[PDB]
Amino acid sequence: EEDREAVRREAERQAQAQLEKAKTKPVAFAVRTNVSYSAAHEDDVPVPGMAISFEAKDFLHVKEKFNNDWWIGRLVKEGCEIGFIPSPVKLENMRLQHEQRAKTPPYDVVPSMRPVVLVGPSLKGYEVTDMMQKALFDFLKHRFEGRISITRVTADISLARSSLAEVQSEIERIFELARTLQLVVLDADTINHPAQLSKTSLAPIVVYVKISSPKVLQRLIKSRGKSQAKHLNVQMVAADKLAQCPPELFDVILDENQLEDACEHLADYLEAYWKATHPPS
Amino acid sequence: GDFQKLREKQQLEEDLKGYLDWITQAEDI
Ligand SMILES: [Br-]
Ligand SMILES: [Br-]
Ligand SMILES: [Br-]
Ligand SMILES: [Br-]
Ligand SMILES: [Br-]
Ligand SMILES: [Br-]
Ligand SMILES: [Br-]
Ligand SMILES: [Br-]
Ligand SMILES: [Br-]
Ligand SMILES: [Br-]
Ligand SMILES: [Br-]
Ligand SMILES: [Br-]
Ligand SMILES: [Br-]
Ligand SMILES: [Br-]
Ligand SMILES: [Br-]
Ligand SMILES: [Br-]
Ligand SMILES: [Br-]
Repeated sequence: EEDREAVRREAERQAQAQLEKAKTKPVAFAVRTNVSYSAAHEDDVPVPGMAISFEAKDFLHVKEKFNNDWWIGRLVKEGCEIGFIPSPVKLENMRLQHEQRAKTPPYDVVPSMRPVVLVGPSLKGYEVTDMMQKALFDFLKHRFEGRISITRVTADISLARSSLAEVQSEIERIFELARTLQLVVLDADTINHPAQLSKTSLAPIVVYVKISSPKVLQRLIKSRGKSQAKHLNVQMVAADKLAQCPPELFDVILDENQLEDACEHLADYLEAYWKATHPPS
Repeated sequence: GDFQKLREKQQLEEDLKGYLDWITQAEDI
């Protein structure tokens, strides 16, 4: 009664307590979800209405552990605020309880800021692609100065040649660069296709630098001289492969033919990602 | 003089000039 409604209304006060206090805390880690969640009343959220909702493949920033059943964090999305996240055991328990009444881990740890990776317009290690990507890296360096780190990744991180240890340490380095929520951009030599990082926990923002016309790409390659035109076919084949991918495999597609327009598009996207990852106080 | 082919051709000229300029901007960094 109000015998009981002493404790189970002081619990709600003590929960709202921690929740406001975590608003200022740093992000402990991020996860990419493999499942969706929307709270039902019977889920017994420490503060009613304060559970977050998400779909599979969303990203969550986790601040702290409230108890064994609930974490505190936010959906990485503009406007979304701190709330309760069900822990994996709580998700399992809801399923099990649901089955009883009627009678694949849910989270992957990923960097707190998704690393930006550029693919296209063709293969890296040739002039057209390396130079076009270089101009983009240089733009970002100044456009996001003070909020960004751009780093070369020579080790073959798609292997998660390069030893296992060398790959693991580069992966750990990328996680660390993102820990304080600055933008992270990789110049990753070996990555030419989005499917190359799909099995890692890097969860990149994949930027497709796309030349719409194969004729245009061929002419660009030829403009580099016969030392590059010797390798025309392998570059043309690779660009055609990117062009066959469904657009949803890419987070950003830069098909603008002017550097400044491609830069503005990418900057607008990353500025919005900055907002999604840095909620107002 | 198929007009569609004419504007396509002009679009490809613009694309090429744009990308050539893009590459040049990378070269002088
Ligand atoms: Br609820
Ligand atoms: Br939410
Ligand atoms: Br995201
Ligand atoms: Br928040
Ligand atoms: Br439950
Ligand atoms: Br700038
Ligand atoms: Br930098
Ligand atoms: Br090895
Ligand atoms: Br991925
Ligand atoms: Br990984
Ligand atoms: Br074409
Ligand atoms: Br030549
Ligand atoms: Br040659
Ligand atoms: Br193509
Ligand atoms: Br896009
Ligand atoms: Br430009
Ligand atoms: Br955008």
